[PDB]
Amino acid sequence: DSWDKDVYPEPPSRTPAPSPQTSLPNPITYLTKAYDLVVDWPVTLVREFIERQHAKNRTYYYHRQYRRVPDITECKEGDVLCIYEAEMQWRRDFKVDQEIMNIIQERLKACQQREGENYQQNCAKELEQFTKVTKAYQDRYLDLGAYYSARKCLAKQKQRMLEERKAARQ
Amino acid sequence: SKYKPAPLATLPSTLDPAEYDVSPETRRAQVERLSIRARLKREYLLQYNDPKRVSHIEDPALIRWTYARSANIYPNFRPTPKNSLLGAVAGFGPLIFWYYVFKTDRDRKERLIQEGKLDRKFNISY
Amino acid sequence: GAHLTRRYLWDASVEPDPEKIPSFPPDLGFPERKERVMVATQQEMMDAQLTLQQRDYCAHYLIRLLKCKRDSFPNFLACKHEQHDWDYCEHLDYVKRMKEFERERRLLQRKKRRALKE
Amino acid sequence: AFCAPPAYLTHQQKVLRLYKRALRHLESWCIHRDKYRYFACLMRARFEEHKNEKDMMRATQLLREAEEEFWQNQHPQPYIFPDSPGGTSFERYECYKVPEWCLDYWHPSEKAMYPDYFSKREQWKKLRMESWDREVKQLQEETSPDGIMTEALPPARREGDLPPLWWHIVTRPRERPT
Amino acid sequence: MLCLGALTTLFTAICALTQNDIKKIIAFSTSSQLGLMMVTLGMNQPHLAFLHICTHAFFKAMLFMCSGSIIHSLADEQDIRKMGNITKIMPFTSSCLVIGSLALTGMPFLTGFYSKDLIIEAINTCNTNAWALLITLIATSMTAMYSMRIIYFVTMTKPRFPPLISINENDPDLMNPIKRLAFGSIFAGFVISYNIPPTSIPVLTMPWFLKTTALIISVLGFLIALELNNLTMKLSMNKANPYSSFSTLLGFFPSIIHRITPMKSLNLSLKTSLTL
Amino acid sequence: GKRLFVVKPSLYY
Amino acid sequence: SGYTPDEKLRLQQLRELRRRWLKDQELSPREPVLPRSSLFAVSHVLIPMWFVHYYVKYHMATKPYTIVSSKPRIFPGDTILETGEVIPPMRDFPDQHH
Amino acid sequence: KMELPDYRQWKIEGTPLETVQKKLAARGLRDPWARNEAWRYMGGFAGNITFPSVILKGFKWGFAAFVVALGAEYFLD
Amino acid sequence: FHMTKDMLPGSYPRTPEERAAAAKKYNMRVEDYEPYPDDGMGYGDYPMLPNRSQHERDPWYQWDHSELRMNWGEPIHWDLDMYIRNRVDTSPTPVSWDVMCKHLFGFVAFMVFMFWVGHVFPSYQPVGPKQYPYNNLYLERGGDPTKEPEPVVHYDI
Amino acid sequence: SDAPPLTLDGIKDRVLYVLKLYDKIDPEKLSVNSHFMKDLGLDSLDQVEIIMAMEDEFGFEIPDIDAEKLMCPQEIVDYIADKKDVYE
Amino acid sequence: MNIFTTSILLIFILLLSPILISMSNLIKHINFPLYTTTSIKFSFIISLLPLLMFFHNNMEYMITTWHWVTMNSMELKMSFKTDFFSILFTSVALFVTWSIMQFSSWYMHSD
Amino acid sequence: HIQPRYREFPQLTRSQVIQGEFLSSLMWFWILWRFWHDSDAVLGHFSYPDPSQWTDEELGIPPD
Repeated sequence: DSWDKDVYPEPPSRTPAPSPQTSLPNPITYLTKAYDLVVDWPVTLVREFIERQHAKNRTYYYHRQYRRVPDITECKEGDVLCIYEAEMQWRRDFKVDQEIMNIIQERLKACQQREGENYQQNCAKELEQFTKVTKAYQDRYLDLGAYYSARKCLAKQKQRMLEERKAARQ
Repeated sequence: SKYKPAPLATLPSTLDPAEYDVSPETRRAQVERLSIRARLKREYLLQYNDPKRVSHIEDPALIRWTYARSANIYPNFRPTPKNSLLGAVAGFGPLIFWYYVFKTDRDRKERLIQEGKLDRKFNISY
Repeated sequence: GAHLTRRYLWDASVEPDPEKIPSFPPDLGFPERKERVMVATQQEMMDAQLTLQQRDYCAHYLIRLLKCKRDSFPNFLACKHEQHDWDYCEHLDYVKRMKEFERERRLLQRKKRRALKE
Repeated sequence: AFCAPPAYLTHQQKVLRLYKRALRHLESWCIHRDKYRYFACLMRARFEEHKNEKDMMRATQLLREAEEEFWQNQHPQPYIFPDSPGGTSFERYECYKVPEWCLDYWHPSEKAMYPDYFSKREQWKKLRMESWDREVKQLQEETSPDGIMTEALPPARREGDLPPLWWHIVTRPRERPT
Repeated sequence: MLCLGALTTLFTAICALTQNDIKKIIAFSTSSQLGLMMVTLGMNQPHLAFLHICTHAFFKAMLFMCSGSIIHSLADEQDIRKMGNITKIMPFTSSCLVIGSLALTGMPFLTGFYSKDLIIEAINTCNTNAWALLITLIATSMTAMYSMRIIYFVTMTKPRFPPLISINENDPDLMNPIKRLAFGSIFAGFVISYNIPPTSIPVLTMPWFLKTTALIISVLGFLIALELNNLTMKLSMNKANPYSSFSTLLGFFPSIIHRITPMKSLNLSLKTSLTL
Repeated sequence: GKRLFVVKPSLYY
Repeated sequence: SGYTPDEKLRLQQLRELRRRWLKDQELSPREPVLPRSSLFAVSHVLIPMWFVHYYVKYHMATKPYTIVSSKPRIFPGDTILETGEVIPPMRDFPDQHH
Repeated sequence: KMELPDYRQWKIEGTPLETVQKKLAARGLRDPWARNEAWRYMGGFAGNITFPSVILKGFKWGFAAFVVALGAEYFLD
Repeated sequence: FHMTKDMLPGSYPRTPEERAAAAKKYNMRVEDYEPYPDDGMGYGDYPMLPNRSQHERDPWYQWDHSELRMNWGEPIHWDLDMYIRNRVDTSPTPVSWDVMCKHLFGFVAFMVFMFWVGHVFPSYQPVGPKQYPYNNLYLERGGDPTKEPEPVVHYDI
Repeated sequence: SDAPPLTLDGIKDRVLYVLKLYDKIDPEKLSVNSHFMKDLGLDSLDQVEIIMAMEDEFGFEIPDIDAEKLMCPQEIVDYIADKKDVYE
Repeated sequence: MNIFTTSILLIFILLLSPILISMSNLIKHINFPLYTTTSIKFSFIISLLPLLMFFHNNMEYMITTWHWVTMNSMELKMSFKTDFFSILFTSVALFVTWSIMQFSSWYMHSD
Repeated sequence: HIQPRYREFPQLTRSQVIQGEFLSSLMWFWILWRFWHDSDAVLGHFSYPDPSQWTDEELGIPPD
């Protein structure tokens, strides 16, 4: 379980206790007990052996955080070095935002499947987060072309800010 | 209570009037066609079960059909006003029609987006 | 049904249009009218995971039937009484809907008599 | 399927073909056997009462109007035999009728799997190779100088040789090579 | 969806009425039942449609296996005009064929009872349409009629097959799967419908002529088709009618469409796109 | 008995 | 007009050749010259079940949303075996005729 | 090998083919292939089959099993 | 191969000796040979065969091209691709084409008209609408818990 | 399993069986080399009906030109043998 | 959520096994129709297990089992919605296919 | 195995007859048993009311 509930929330399961009002045996319970004893125990033993071997030959890998280079806004046009660094960090942030959108979509699908018949009521916050992140994504990356760039994103943001400022005049 | 044929579902040989009003000229023509068919059949059968044959049979009729369908059409094409009109309409009418279809649709979509009456509900990746 | 023949052949002014039922105030012929009770509450309907089509006024009988089925999952031929209770509640609800239909039809008849008198 | 059609069908042939087709469509209409026998006897009676005319134009007009009646009231879905054109299982085993010259392309291992059969096959190939020249000579000697030549073929005239062009129909695949 | 399903179930039942190949009869029957499922989807009852999916799967699998055994025993003879006395010469196959036909028509307390009759009750008690309802009931009657046609012309009358009998039975690979699917077609609808959790709640308050209408029209179709088959036993030639020709030529849809659409498309494709 | 030689293509290659 | 003796004799000779060829199609007796209860259930169910269960437990439950189930349909009057949250039953049920 | 029954056993009396022969002799006609079609109505296939005889197949034993099951149910409770 | 230009297709025959040479090339008779009428597109001396699909050939007769139902050396139709047995059929039908088209169109139009009639005269049951509690399931169908909806009341009857 | 193969003797016996059940001819006079018109006294309609009966007996269709070529039970038997590939 | 998932994936694996045996060059030494029929009937039993489980508790699983591609906030991934419809139709189709497979073993003889 | 018959009735084996009779008997037994137990093939079990016999007082209409 590398994943954490902070980024992939899951409500605690509330399963009811059995109430076997009938006298018949339960083939589901018998098959689950036999399935555990026959399949789950050897698989658990194999995985424990594998994990013991991994703990013997344990190694590590890291994350490689990048630091913020100067952006496209604060250096002169025609300077290909600053433009290159700003373009690379913008493409990096673009890919990160793609995966943020993927995380929100996974969260929404998990909410819908977990709630089932009550998805129209108790998935309100998941749908609200999905709508807000969709609106922000549409504000920053939507109309950019197949040659999307930091310069094009900046031009779109400046046009949107100009329209909002003009609307705020009246 | 009569069968009316067409280019599809044609007239039977049991219903055409030419089968019953026969002439000796038509009988002689039928005998000659049988003779042509028999000569071609004999040539094909000799070439077919010749034991020394090591290859297939070339079928000059099929070769003629392929050549007439492929490499003869432009040597035997003559420009007429009828085929000029046909070529112009068949090469331009669909293009102009789909031009106006896509142009009107995209102009309406662009106008709706600019006036804000069209909303992209969850269209993030286009 | 003879209601369809009477609507499409005799007249449609006195026979009701099923979309606009009721077209009369519910407190017209009744000096006092009781609120329809709802035994099952929203929380337990949500917990029982009833579909929104079946969260009607027989949801408590439906919940009891589903609880019976879950308890005696083997021997599925054992919740006949709960099934009959749920079906009888649905029959009573359908009878209430027929009563609403006939009430609206006779209210239209009374409106026709009033308009003839005036 | 085994006899090639002539240049034209005679009047007797056309009448017989119409008679057979009418009986088949009559059976397809009246499925039941006794009813079919009754109406087939009626049809035979009609053909017998128009049988003797001694007027070719009257006979041809009778045939023409009989074909008109047949096309007017034929069965839209007549009975077709299996292994007959238009019926089920017509060309069903054509995918299994292998044309027998692939045994030349068989590997020596596969030929070694069936030694006696391939010895007999080699004997057949030798017989064909020896007979081909006399087949061609007989076909050239057949008296067809010009004009009327039919699709029929002659038999082996002299003693010891084979009918011309025999191989493609003697060594044809079996009708069910399964 | 309701209109399309009603149209296709009526049209395919009409086509199945005057057909001779057993596979063709059961194919048009399958199309009629698929149209019935489309009608059920036209109402807001998808779960009844899925129940009829499972039920019809059992039915048509068993019917087609019975027909395949008939065909194999009669040496690839596929049309009903060359078979009879199947109830006497092939009792196992005939019995399973009758089981499948009754279950398809909707004989009560079989697998077809628990889907088709609930569908009929829903289509009678729904506020959807009138003509779709009417031709759905007519199509159910025609379903009974073509099942009767199969039963009569195959398992009844006198033998019409070629004389040399080569009917082989007592093959376990033939008898056992037909037995298993016969058990399915008898009991599986009951078992499934009593194990299914209650969704898409039904209405059960209806007059008697809306409750027993499916059984009534199935019995009526059986009686009408039996009377027509005895009329075929009668020794007289009828005059061919355009309704019968329309039914046996599949409404002329294959002939007309499959001759006019490929011809126009291929001729246009060549004579403009390539050579012009 | 009565086994017949079924003719098949060269599947060896 | 049946068979003229021409094609009659041809058919007879072709028939003799066809009978000989079909007779030669027969196989020789030496041709072709070639060069427990539950073991299938052990081999083809248990081992794939082991592999599949390993992949399910240690490569899907280790991932966040690979296996998601719906709610287990809690009813009024049972015990939840997670926190001790037994829920109260419904109200007095005024209609008890059927 | 296959053995052929005596063709002389194929008569047409007591048959729909006999009725057909009578109706054909009413108009002065004869049916020659009647004895060829006669085997389809002979002793193996002579019994007429009815729609109740097809549908009610096994109904006797099904009803007997139903009666036994009802008796067992009454004996149990 | 050995295919030369005097037996390949050529231009339109304008003289009787050209027509005789074309018929001899295509293995036809002189009176049977009939080229296309010079109606534009490049049909040369290629014959106009009688425009019938391969389904109408005699199926009992064995052909050199048995799938094509055509003998060796016979002139190929221009639209053989259309007229093979995998494609467009022109075989005679028991019912004429015009009455088949009229029956199909009349059936479809009648069904469409009756569907419209049944739409304008729907079939239903003498019942009122279905009643659902809690403001017609406002929160369960989706609504703001902050906003209070208009209370719809289902009175008893 | 199914479909027992048919031999020359079986074909001859079945053809003779159908012709003996024709009831138009053969008062213990039929042989295997008896011509339908030369020494059986039939005509073309009778020969067509005989071919129809043989087709219904053997379950397959004889094409019309070969059928009108057939005129004797011996060559009917030979035609069935050639079509069915008998004496393998 | 382990036995249910392994039963669904075991249905798929037991269906895929005769395909690999077909492309594994041991068909000529086994009775392939009988082996495939046994495979289908064992798949039917393994499919009967989640049928009983769904008849008990109605859990409606959303298995994934694989991730194929991630393309600009569109995660194209394998996923199985083990639903009422999926479970019941899987069981019915497996039973029918077992019957059809045995019937085909009888019917396509000498093919 | 079963011997072919030329024009007589085929020799039926006992096994197919017994199996067919058993299947038909089981079908009819199940039909009779279910019809005896739950007779919802006819009329349901709810006795469909007639609205014309409902009283004006219980339907709540005002008179004149």
